[PDB]
Amino acid sequence: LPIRNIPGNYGLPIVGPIKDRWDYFYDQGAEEFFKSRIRKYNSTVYRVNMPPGAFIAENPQVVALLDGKSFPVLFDVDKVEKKDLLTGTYMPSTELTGGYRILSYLDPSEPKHEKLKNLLFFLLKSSRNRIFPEFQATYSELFDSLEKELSLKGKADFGGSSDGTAFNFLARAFYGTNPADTKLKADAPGLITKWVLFNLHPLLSIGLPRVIEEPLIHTFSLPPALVKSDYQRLYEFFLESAGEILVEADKLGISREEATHNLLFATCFNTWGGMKILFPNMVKRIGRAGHQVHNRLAEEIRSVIKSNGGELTMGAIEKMELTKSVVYECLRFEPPVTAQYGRAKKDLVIESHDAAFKVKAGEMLYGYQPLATRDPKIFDRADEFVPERFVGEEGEKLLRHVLWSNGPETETPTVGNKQCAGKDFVVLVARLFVIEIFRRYDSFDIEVGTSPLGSSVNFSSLRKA
Ligand code: HEM
Repeated sequence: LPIRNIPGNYGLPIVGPIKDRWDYFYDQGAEEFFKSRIRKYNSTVYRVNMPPGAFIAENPQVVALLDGKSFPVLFDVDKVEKKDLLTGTYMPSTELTGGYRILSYLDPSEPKHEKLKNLLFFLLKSSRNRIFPEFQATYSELFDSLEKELSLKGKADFGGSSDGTAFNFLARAFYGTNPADTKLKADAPGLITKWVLFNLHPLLSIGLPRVIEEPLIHTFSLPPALVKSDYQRLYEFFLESAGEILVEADKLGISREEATHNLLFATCFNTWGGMKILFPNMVKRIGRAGHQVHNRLAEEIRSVIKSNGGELTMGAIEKMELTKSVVYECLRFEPPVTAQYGRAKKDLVIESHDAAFKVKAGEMLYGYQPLATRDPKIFDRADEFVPERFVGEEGEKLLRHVLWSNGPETETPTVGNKQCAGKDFVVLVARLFVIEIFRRYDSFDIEVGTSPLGSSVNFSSLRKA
């Protein structure tokens, strides 16, 4: 491939990044922000300023990788450092995380990365026999509540009930603990939401006019002290509920305190936060797929469970081809966590489709994942949600290009990489969600809106089996 100069520039000091920030949040929105520049520069690799800049991030300047050939450099731990960049060009204060740098911020060259990731691997494996019954019990209650609400209001707000369900499910599945039986009661979603906002506000718009938002959430960090007591309520819940897992932490050589902050983060930030985005997005995209697709999913799921003597098991799920494909297609079409960063460890030659680009050691690389996973040079019908995309031998080959977990779907998370520790769990629970919907309902209708973190979604009809 020809070597090209990386196009783009950072504009004038102070004003360049602020203008780009306005485009990103207000005047274009993230997708058009990136696509307009792809068009202008005639390149899927270019220089751009990223939020938050201002007084929160020291350096907003990145090289953006916006195709499925260049993007995977972000996974290669020999090419990129993955230290302190979970949230990009700033890192939330460790005052928000008990004074610890939590697992997600650690590079694999840090020895505690291996210990803590092994801890989470153990958490997930030890949960294996609780996942199915706890999912089926908690989500059954959710759909009961949604039917109730639809009968009262003629629509049912999915997010407003499902956030509690997700936390109850995780507490029961991971820790054999019902939050209702603890001091947390039903308060966890509100607590976690506030704490997550204190972490992520520099990257979010919450609807308000730019005259309010810019000085209030985009210029300076919100003070961690204001969420400390909320965080302590969550901490005490995890300390008291995670007994069995804390024994394993002890064996792995991790302090009780460090283990507990990491369990809190993995459960609340990574898992519950990820589900908070994913599940409403699934309801939206599957809703939009239409009633014929719903009918085909119901037919498949019910027939398979019938063939399995009414017992839902891992092997039964493997028979549900359209179901597996639909879940993969949600993750391809709308990756829940869209921003991945890595800092070049050494000089690199990054290949795109039609040119290669040279980056110097120390440059911040950035990828907006949906542009890599909706890359029309990789996927046919790239901007179409195609339920059956991954069905069969040929379809399954394309899973190497589904990147939601910060690595190819065909690859396994390890202590040596920064791929999502919960990769298999997420795909499992996403499948369980679709299964629970269509074992109960023939089809459904939705109404949709925006949310600071993903979509807002109402059911307007739920057609019972
Ligand atoms: C839908 C839910 C989830 C989504 C969308 C998601 C997505 C991601 C992504 C995109 C990353 C890469 C972060 C980066 O370096 O930029 C990541 C990392 C990580 N995730 Fe997940 N995740 C989810 C659920 C979970 C679960 C269930 C666990 C439980 C173990 C988990 C634990 C982790 C950990 C520990 C890392 C950092 C890995 C490391 O340091 O090697 N996540 N996740």
